[PDB]
Amino acid sequence: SNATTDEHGLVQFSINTTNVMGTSLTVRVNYKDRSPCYGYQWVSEEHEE
Amino acid sequence: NVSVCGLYTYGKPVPGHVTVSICRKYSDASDCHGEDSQAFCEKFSGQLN
Ligand SMILES: *[C@@H]1O[C@H](CO)[C@@H](O[C@@H]2O[C@H](CO)[C@@H](O[C@@H]3O[C@H](CO[C@H]4O[C@H](CO)[C@@H](O)[C@H](O)[C@@H]4O)[C@@H](O)[C@H](O)[C@@H]3O)[C@H](O)[C@H]2NC(C)=O)[C@H](O)[C@H]1NC(C)=O
Ligand SMILES: *[C@@H]1O[C@H](CO)[C@@H](O[C@@H]2O[C@H](CO)[C@@H](O)[C@H](O)[C@H]2NC(C)=O)[C@H](O)[C@H]1NC(C)=O
Ligand SMILES: *[C@@H]1O[C@H](CO)[C@@H](O)[C@H](O)[C@H]1NC(C)=O
Repeated sequence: SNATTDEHGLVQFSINTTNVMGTSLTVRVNYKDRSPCYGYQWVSEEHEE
Repeated sequence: NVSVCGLYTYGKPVPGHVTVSICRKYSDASDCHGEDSQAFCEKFSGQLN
């Protein structure tokens, strides 16, 4: 599920509880990866998730 | 020391406003869709005698 950053760059949300046990939650944003110039290059914009 | 001339027949030179350069660089792994892969430059100007 996508959403947009409200004032002061922020987003609150909730999710449905019906699975196994350990629940992994990651959040990606503007530029989900670094496809152009990768593997071969030596310097890049390593932005955190 | 570096020099540049211009002739054609019987060594008759021709006069002109030369604009020589000497750009130089390191490795070539930043061009994989990455601008400014070619490192810093150097340039000169003058007239031919
Ligand atoms: C972020 O997530 C959003 C939701 O997954 C994406 O927005 C789009 O939201 C609409 C509606 O929920 C999806 O459906 C389209 O609707 C239009 C028009 O239908 C409208 O009218 C009926 C009336 O009965 C109403 O019930 C509907 O809810 C609508 O308001 C149709 O013409 C389309 O064919 C389509 O069915 C979109 O599918 C959805 N987009 C996507 C890509 O899933 C939003 O795009 C997401 N953000 C990004 C950046 O992708
Ligand atoms: C080429 O560059 C050198 C300077 O780097 C000029 O000077 C000569 O330097 C050497 C040093 O071992 C001397 O033996 C020469 O005698 C110097 N030249 C003269 C004219 O005495 C050299 O002149 C430059 N040549 C040109 C054609 O510009
Ligand atoms: C969400 O949780 C509600 C709890 O009332 C449940 O009835 C519903 O089926 C769940 N839906 C999904 C898609 O998990």
